[PDB]
Formats: sequence, structure tokens, C-alpha cells
Amino acid sequence: LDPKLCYLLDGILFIYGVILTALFLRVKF
Amino acid sequence: LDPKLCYLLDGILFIYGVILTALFLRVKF
Amino acid sequence: IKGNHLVKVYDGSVLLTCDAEAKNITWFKDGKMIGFLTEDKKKWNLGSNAKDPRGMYQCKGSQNKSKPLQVYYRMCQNCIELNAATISGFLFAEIVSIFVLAVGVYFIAG
Amino acid sequence: DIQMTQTTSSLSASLGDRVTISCRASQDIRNYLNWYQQKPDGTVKLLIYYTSRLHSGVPSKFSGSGSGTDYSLTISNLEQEDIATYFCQQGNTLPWTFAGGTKL
Amino acid sequence: MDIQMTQTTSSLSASLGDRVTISCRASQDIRNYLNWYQQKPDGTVKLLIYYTSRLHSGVPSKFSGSGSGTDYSLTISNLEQEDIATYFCQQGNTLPWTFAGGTKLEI
Amino acid sequence: TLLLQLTNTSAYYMYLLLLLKSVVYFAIITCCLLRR
Amino acid sequence: EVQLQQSGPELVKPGASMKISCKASGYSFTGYTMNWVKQSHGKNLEWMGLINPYKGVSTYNQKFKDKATLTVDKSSSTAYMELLSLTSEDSAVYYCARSGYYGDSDWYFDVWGQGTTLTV
Amino acid sequence: EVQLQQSGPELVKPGASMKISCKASGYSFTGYTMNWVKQSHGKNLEWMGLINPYKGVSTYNQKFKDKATLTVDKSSSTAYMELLSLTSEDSAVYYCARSGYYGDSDWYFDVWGQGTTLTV
Amino acid sequence: FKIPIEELEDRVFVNCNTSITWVEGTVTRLDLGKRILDPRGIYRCNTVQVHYRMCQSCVELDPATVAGIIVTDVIATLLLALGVFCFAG
Amino acid sequence: QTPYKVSISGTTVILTCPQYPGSEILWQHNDKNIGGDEDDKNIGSDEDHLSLKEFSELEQSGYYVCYPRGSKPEDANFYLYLRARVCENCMEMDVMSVATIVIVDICITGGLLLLVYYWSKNR
Amino acid sequence: QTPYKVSISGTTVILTCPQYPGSEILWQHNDKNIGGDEDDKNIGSDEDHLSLKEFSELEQSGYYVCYPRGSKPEDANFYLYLRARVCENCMEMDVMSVATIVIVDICITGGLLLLVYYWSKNR
Amino acid sequence: HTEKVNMMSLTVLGLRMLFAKTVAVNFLLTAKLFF
Ligand SMILES: CC(C)CCC[C@@H](C)[C@H]1CC[C@H]2[C@@H]3CC=C4C[C@@H](O)CC[C@]4(C)[C@H]3CC[C@]12C
Repeated sequence: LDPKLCYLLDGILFIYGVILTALFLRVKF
Repeated sequence: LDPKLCYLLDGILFIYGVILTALFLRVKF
Repeated sequence: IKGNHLVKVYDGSVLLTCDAEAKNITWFKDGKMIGFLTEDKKKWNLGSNAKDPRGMYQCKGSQNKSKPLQVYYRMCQNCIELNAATISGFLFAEIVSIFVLAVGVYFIAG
Repeated sequence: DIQMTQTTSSLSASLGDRVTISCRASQDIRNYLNWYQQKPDGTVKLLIYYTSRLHSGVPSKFSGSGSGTDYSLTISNLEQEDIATYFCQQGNTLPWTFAGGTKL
Repeated sequence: MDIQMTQTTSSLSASLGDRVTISCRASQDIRNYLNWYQQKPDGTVKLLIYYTSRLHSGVPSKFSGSGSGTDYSLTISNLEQEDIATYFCQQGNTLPWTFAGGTKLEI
Repeated sequence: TLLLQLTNTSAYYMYLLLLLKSVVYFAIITCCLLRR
Repeated sequence: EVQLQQSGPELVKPGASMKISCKASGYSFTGYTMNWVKQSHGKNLEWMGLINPYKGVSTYNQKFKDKATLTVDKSSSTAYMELLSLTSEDSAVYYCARSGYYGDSDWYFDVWGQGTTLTV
Repeated sequence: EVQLQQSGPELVKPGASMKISCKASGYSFTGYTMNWVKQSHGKNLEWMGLINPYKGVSTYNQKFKDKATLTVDKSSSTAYMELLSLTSEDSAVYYCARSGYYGDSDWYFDVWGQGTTLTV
Repeated sequence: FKIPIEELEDRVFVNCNTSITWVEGTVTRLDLGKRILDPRGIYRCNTVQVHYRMCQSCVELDPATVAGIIVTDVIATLLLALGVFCFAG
Repeated sequence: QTPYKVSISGTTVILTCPQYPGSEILWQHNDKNIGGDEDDKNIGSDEDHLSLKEFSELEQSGYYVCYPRGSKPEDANFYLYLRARVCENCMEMDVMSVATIVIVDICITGGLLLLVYYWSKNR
Repeated sequence: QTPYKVSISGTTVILTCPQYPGSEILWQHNDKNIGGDEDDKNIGSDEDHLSLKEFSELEQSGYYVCYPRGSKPEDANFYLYLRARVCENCMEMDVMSVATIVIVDICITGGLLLLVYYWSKNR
Repeated sequence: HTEKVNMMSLTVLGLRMLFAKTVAVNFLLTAKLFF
């Protein structure tokens, strides 16, 4: 069982990606 | 196939996060 | 039972019985003395089936030594699948990882 | 602690007679009673248990009967070794309360 | 190494309606592995008892046998004009499966 | 549930291979940092 | 043959502590619960209590919790009673009574002892 | 029904090579072993060997290992014996006998052929 | 009396001679759902305290691997701290 | 009327009988006497803790009832039914516990990185 | 008494019986005879092998014994109990193959990083 | 069976957590080497 731990670490990396995306869009302007 | 597509999503999240934070640290040179 | 065929096989662990007197059963393995057990438990266990128990087992009781029963388990628990999706994902991860490390070392010369 | 008194405290029994030993309890004990043979020199042994069963080594002349409160022992062909006292022992509730018994 | 399997009696004298036995002694213990073939005068043979305990499919029930170890025998009664034959035994343990000399009935 | 185990033990070696590559990349970046 | 042997008269001063052993032979001592029954006044039996031999745990009559304490010696295969504050009333005969270990056979006493007449 | 017909009696000269067939009918021929048995002098039966129709692997008698050769044409449901280097000792009846395929039932010859009086 | 537990079609349901009177725990014949959801509770038929641990969220963690990943995660975070130690030093 | 706390721990089951305080408590499995001195030493009824070393899901399982010393097994009307597929060095955890441990790990990673960053800022 | 060497690849198992040389070798399975003409053409046979193509999980798993032609099934000198798992293209990643894969990939990574370092320094 | 499949899933997740940590440490070391 447990195939959703992968989605948990993918959510962690997606949080990392979006908090870099917000910073990149902020400092890009 | 669900864990395998989850690992594909993991790989593209790694590459997207790495490239985006490489650009974001390119800004702060 | 017929002609010294005493060692039989019956729950992840493998249950390995012997057909002898229920006083003292000695379990040999690989042509040497490996075990010697007491009464009321003639179902000597080597491990779970996932830990691939294999080799020649033979018991010795009141009668003559039993002829060897060679268990051969290949319950894998370590077998990867060589399907097109898995080998394609491995090749993708290999090429991407070596390329990312190459970008890491291309930008190091200064 | 249910009091266990016999209706017949003392009786006269002839040799070679079939005499019952009446035992009674204050409450119903669900047939949980044993009878005990105490030779007057001091040595005592289990005669029967659960009012119906028979111990190993006990002679077949001893057997009990009764349900509820009034319990009896059946003893046939009394011998000189059979001349002793007998105790009905309640084995229902703590503590196990014995009885006064009857001499023979 | 082959089992020299022989029969004690080669020509047996009998009569119609008689119950008579046929002996066949083995050189070694062959653990209840025998057969009982009969040979017609024209040469046509067939199996009657196999494993010495069970009967062949389609055999008459008058054929029977027993024995174990090295001494084995056939039990046959009510001999007819159809039952006059020569009776054989064979071993089953070790290759080759060796026959015997055969016991021929006499009327 | 067998194919899920096959994917899991393929990933357990894929990510361990990625770990070996990242360890040797850590070795070369440590060598160049000592050079730095 | 299962045998239960005790001590002799065991002359003990009044008001002191008295010991009465009960040796177990012919069987495994820890496998069978040994009760303790006292012959009161030479005519009436009553139950003092029992002791588990395998674990040492004892259960007493509620009247006679303070009369004696039951201990066992697994090495010696003997059961002990330690009478506390014995009086002239408490001078009696004490039987050690084996029984079955579990709750289906701990209520009938299969083999008894000779009984030690604790006289003063 | 199941019945096996063989070739006719052939007056084969000594030193030549003979070929006797035996058809198999009424049953699946490739699933039952064919045993070849020689009746020497009209009295003593001798077992020469068996040929498995399916695999083609044949096990012979130790005496008749070289004096006999068994072949099977599975398409025509036949069993052949190429007797080689014939002698006047080989002037005997040569049955072919069906046993079972497997070791629990290949030791009894269920049905037998007519018999080729291979006269030398 | 000796109130039984029935495991039929991978499901647990209590069967009595009279009505079941539940008092506490997870809820003639009273169903409890499947046995894989691990039912517990006291069911007094006018009594059993049932318990199930047919573990399906069950992990066989060996100490070697879970110790290795911990002792390498700790050193990985230590080297990450060494990486952030070079942020301003 | 407390329930029997079943303490599964690896390949070991610990049943408890806290219903009767102080009294010596015996155990019975499927109306067969167990606990204390038996054929197998894998089971020991120490105090109220009926330890079951190397628990088998088929032969050491089923009905369990505790009764105090001086009380009949047939007197008790409060049984337990045990089924427990035990397993060697084998915890049981849901997805929420794994989420908890990964959240704790990433939080202490960040809290140690900030601490090291500030101790590097100071010196 | 040479052990029955077994070569499993994919979903087919090839049971070799290294003893009984030269003679015809038959086979037996759960005290039932296979290795010849039967209803299923999946379970083949050979001069030394019993190739169970499309090997089932449990429908074809049991006691597999070879015996020579003439010898009885219980007269065989050896037994084997086979219970294996099959796939479509599974390979057993044992410690030798895993170590070889790891050392090949680490040498590949070292060589590629050295070459990339060389041509990055050159430009 | 499943009790080992779940442990395999947890050790894959632990290896991936440690992979994210080692990617982070390689990224930070390379960036500070360039700085
Ligand atoms: C993840 C590990 C395995 C490999 C790391 C590779 C990537 C992430 C590294 C390698 C070289 C790095 C770059 C090197 C040089 C520059 C230009 C400078 O103005 C700012 C940072 C920037 C843009 C770096 C960002 C991150 C970077 C692209």
C-alpha cells in the first residue's frame, strides 16, 4: 500500500517551486 | 502506473524547481 | 513417506515438517549438521518466503535419515520489471541526471 | 462464605448397611460440591468431586446425588476401613466452607 | 544386474472346474510389482492381473493373485476350454523387466 | 499489488543511483571548493 | 505416587511464628495449586487459603487473612505457612491440600497431607 | 476398441535387416509407451526395450541394446523395429506391447500385438 | 453465554439468541462491516470485548534500513547546514 | 468493567485483565486452560499480563477470558475475541504518521538552517 | 545427489535434473505426472528439462521430482519444492548485479564529469 | 507481502527526502562556489 507518500513529497517540492516562482516574479519586476 | 507517473511528476518538479531557482539566483548576482 | 521421503512442506514463514518420532528431530542442511530440535515442534523455520529460503533440507528421527527435499523459493521482493515504461523512466532519469551534473560542471570553470 | 450445615449431625449406622449422608447448603451452589473421606487417625483423601464424578483410586461404592441444596452420598457395603467421618465441601464461592460431618 | 526371474513349475496338470495356483519366485524383493499374462495357443497374450492386487480392465473376475516380497502366486478357479493357456510373471523394479519361463496348464 | 512492489523496488534503485551520482558530484564540488 | 509429607508436631511457643512445611514428590510442584486447610477443634474443617506455586501469588480466606502467610520454595519443593499471633484457639491440625492449577480443578483437593497437630 | 495389428511373418535371410511394424488404433498413440517383447523358442518371453512415441528417446535391454533399433513414425501411428544382423536365434515371435507413459504405470504391458513370426 | 463472532465474506457480525445491546466501542444479528477496518467494542447480548489487528496499514520496518536512512539524513542535513554556513562566511 | 488492553508489540501480544484488582487472575483460551505452567513456555500469565511470544494468528488466537482465583471459567460472561496478524519488528502506521514525520523533518531542517545562518552572521 | 538447478526467466521456469544421465527423464508434480502429452501444451519437456512456459502463481507450484525411465516416482533419490513469483520481464536484482550496476554507473558518472570538466575548462 | 511493500514505500520516500536534501546541498555548494 501507500502510493500517496509520493504525492506528499511532490506537494512539498511543488511548495518549494511556487515559493521560488513568487520570489522570481517579485524580483523580476 | 500511478507511482510511475508520480515519479515522472517528481522529475519534472525537480527540473522545474532547479532551473527556476538557478534563474532566481542569477538575478541576485 | 515412501522411501525415506519424510521432509514435507505445509503466514509468511515456511513451515517445514518431518515425518518421524516426535521426540528429537535433527535438521541437516547442505550436507552438514545444522540443527537438532526437541519435541512438540517439528516444523523448523528458516525465515519468511520473501527471504528466499532454499537449499537441501533433511531430517533424521527414530528411523533412517530422510532423503533431501530442496526448497527453491523465488518470491522476489527485489525483482525490478524490465517493461518499456520502467526502462524508459530509468533512461530518462539517467540522461537528465547526467545532463544536470554536466551543467553543474560546465558552469564551474570560471 | 455460605454456611454448610448437615441436617443429620450424628446418626447410628449398622455394619453392612446402605446409609445416606444428608448435606444441605444455605443457597444453591450449582452442584459444586465434593465429599471427603477422613479416617479418624488423621489421614484424609478425596472421595468424589462435583457431586457425581469419581476420583482415580476411589472405590466404586461411593457416589453422590442431589441437585440444588439437598445433597446425599450413597455408600454400599460398609467395611472396617469404611468406618470414618465424611465431609461435604462446598466448592462454589470463596472460601470453600466445609461441614460438621457425621461419624460412623 | 537383471533379475533372473524364474517359475518353479513349467507344466502344470489340472482339470476343468479345478482351483489351482501358479508359483513364481523372484530373485530379489520387487515390492509388489508383478503382472500375470496368459498365452493363448495361437500366441495372443493379454494382461490379467497387474500390481498383483488389482485386476485388469475387462478381465473376468475369476483371475486373482496375491503374495509379496519374493513369493507371488496366481489364484484361478473354474478352468474352462477358454482358460487353457500358459501363464507368465514379470518384474517391475529394475530395467530390464524380465519375464519367466511360463507355466502351461494341462487338461 | 505486485506491480506496485516492482515499481517501488525499481525506484529504490533509481533513486539510489541518483544518490550515487549526487555523492560523486558532492565529491567534485568539495574538491573544487577546497580548490576555492 | 504423589506424596505430601509435612513436619512433626512442630512445638512452637504461643504468640510466636510457626512454620509447617509440605514437601512435594512424585510430580512437578509448580504445576499444581496447593491449598491449606485447617482442622478446627478436631471436628470442623475450614479453608485458610491457597498459594500458586508457579508464581507465588496467594489468595486467603477473608476471615483468616492475618492468621497465616503462605510462602513456597520452588528449589525445596515445599510450601510454607507462617502463622501470625497464634493463640490457644489456633492450636489445631493443619493440612496441606494439593489441587488442580487452573480454575476448573482448584476447588477440589485431590491429595492431602498427614496433618501436623500444632500443639502447645 | 484398442487393438494392435502387426506385419506378416517374413522369411528373412540371416545377416540382413528386417522391419516389422505395429499399428496402434483406438487410443492416443503418442501418449502411451510402446514396449517391444520377443518370445524366444515359443516359451520364454524376453523384453527388448521401449520407445517413447512422443520424445523418441528409447531405452533398451542390456542384452538387446545393439541387436535392436526402435523408430516411430508418429504421423501414421506406427511403431517400428529395425532388427539388424539377424541370426537363426532371432527366429522368434516379436510382439509390441503398450504400457503407460509414466513410471507409476509403465511397468505393466496392457495390450499386446498379434506377433510377427520373423522366421530366419 | 459464549457469544460468538462470525467472519463471513470478510465481514464481522455478532449472532446471539436474543437482541444485541451495544454499550461502548465501534458499531439477533448485528453487522460490524468488514474485518479489515479493525472493529473494537463491548457488545452485551442480554458479553464480548472484541479486538482486531489485521494490520493493513502495516509496515515491517527493519532496524538496519530505518537506522541507515536516519543516520544519513542527519549527516545530509549537517552538510546542508555547512552549505548555509558558507552563506555569509 | 474495563476492556482488556491488548498490547501488540512486534511478535508479542500482551493481554491484560484490569477488571479484578489485586486478585490472582488466570487465563483461558477457547475453553482450554492456558497461562502459567503449560506445554509451551511462549505464554506466561505474569500478574495480569498474559504475554504471547511468537503469536500465531491461527492456533494461539481466538477466545480469551480472564477469571480470578476462586472463580470458575464458566462463571465468567465477559470474553475477548482476538485476531491479530503479528509480524517481526513490525509497527503499524497510517499515512498521517508518515506525513507527521516528514513535516517534523522539514521543519527541524529549516529551524536548524536558520540557526546555523544566524550563528554564522554573528561570527 | 546434484541439486535440481533451476533457471527462471520472465514467466517461464526450466527445471533441470542434473542426475540420472543418459536415460530418459520424466517428471512429476504434486504426486501427479506431467512432462508429456496432456491437455495443456504450456508445460513442455525435454531430455533434461521441464519447461513450464506461462508458469502460474500457484496452479503449477508444488513438489517437482524427476525420475528416470523404469524407476518409480517414489524411487527417485531427490525432491524439490518450487514456489516462485513470475512477471512479464522481471529480473532478480541480487547483490552482485546491484553492485555491478552501481559501480558501472559511478564509473560512467566519473568519466562523464571528468570529460565535461575538461571541455568546459577548454572553452 | 504488503507489510514489506509498505516498508519499501517508506524507504523510497526516505531516499527521496534525502535526495531532495542532497540536491539542495549540491545546489548551495555550487552557488557559493560561484560566489
Ligand atoms: C542539483 C545539482 C546536482 C547540480 C546543480 C546545477 C545547477 C543547479 C547550478 C550549476 C551552476 C549554477 C550557476 C552557476 C553560475 C550562475 C551565475 C551567477 O550569476 C548566479 C548563479 C548561477 C546562475 C548558478 C545557479 C545554479 C547553477 C545553474
